[PDB]
Amino acid sequence: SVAHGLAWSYYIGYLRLILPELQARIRTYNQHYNNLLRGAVSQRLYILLPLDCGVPDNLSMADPNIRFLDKLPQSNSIYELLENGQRAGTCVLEYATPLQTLFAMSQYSQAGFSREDRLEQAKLFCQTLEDILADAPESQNNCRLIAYQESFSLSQEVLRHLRQ
Amino acid sequence: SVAHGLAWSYYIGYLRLILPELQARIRTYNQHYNNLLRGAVSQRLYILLPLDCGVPDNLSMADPNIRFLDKLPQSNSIYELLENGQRAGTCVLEYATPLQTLFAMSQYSQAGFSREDRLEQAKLFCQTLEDILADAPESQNNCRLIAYQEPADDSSFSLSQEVLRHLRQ
Ligand SMILES: CC(C)(C)c1ccc(N2C(=O)c3cc(F)ccc3[C@H](CC(=O)O)[C@H]2c2ccc3c(c2)OCCO3)cc1Cl
Ligand SMILES: CC(C)(C)c1ccc(N2C(=O)c3cc(F)ccc3[C@H](CC(=O)O)[C@H]2c2ccc3c(c2)OCCO3)cc1Cl
Ligand SMILES: [Ca+2]
Ligand SMILES: [Ca+2]
Repeated sequence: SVAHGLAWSYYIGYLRLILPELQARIRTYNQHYNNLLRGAVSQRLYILLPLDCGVPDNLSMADPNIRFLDKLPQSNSIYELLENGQRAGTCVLEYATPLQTLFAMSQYSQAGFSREDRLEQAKLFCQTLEDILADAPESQNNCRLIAYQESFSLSQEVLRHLRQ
Repeated sequence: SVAHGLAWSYYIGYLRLILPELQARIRTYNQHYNNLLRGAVSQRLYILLPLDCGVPDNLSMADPNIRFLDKLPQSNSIYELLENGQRAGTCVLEYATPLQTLFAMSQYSQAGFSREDRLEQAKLFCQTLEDILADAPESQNNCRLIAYQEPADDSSFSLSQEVLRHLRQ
């Protein structure tokens, strides 16, 4: 099961290191860099987990209601989320980039990995990641996993989690 | 088994992309960017796979007989290898950095991952990675995996000697 190792790496080699000082980085942005009125960036890292493992080049080509806003200071990006043609939220948003391995494996004949195998691994990755973060010290209330399957709205998917 | 996913990621996300173009990068370097009165860099990517999963940050401090030379142009580094205090070879050398996950996990109480669990996973990583590269198109004659278990006795192993043995083959 390839997902097991991907989810551990994602956590241990990345989340474990960026999550402890994430809220301070958002706090600096809100207080000193934010030129947006009433639009404060949310306190959590929103992680996009598409079950089809399709990670685009840039986030905005996937949805026109997701617009790049700034780089989070001190590798992370801030986006504005549109609802009804208006800014409905602002957050630090990204893809769980280890999903690229599952998509690349499904695209390599010698891996013997079908689309059905990919979907199962994608789901397994999400569940293993949920279990790791649940027992993780630095991941108490600063991380949000947005798992989804696909006119679909990626912005409406993020906004529901933001409202939570 | 954490190793299965690490080995696939290492290959599909990295090796598959750098190996096809590697020999041309070394050729250009040797012809246009290398110092005249010095050794030509070897044509393969030498990958260090320590079974204890200890990746050293700065490779030049793991062994004093391994000295940084230059960056390969167009993320890869060139090193000189010393034998008896003299330059015995030059190559593009690196660690299989996904091994860092196995070491970090062994250092995290909540992972329930022992040293014995880590050794088994490093073994499976090497085993999987070898099988992948064996059937892989882009791995022509441009990649060598250097797997090594450091023996209890410090006097019976040298990292530079380990690399030079592969370089000579
Ligand atoms: C489709 C392309 C563009 C080829 C791609 C992109 C990224 C990745 N990566 C991963 O999937 C990956 C997987 C992990 F479990 C941990 C970290 C990464 C990282 C995640 C990241 O960089 O955001 C990465 C990866 C995969 C293999 C590597 C590596 C990095 O760095 C050098 C060693 O091998 C893989 C592919 Cl197939
Ligand atoms: C000990 C420290 C320093 C904390 C460490 C260092 C590297 C890594 N990485 C990996 O182990 C890793 C594992 C993979 F399967 C593929 C690619 C990577 C890459 C390999 C590389 O960068 O050379 C990486 C990794 C691991 C998780 C990631 C990521 C990158 O990029 C962003 C997404 O999550 C992990 C740790 Cl624990
Ligand atoms: Ca010893
Ligand atoms: Ca010693």
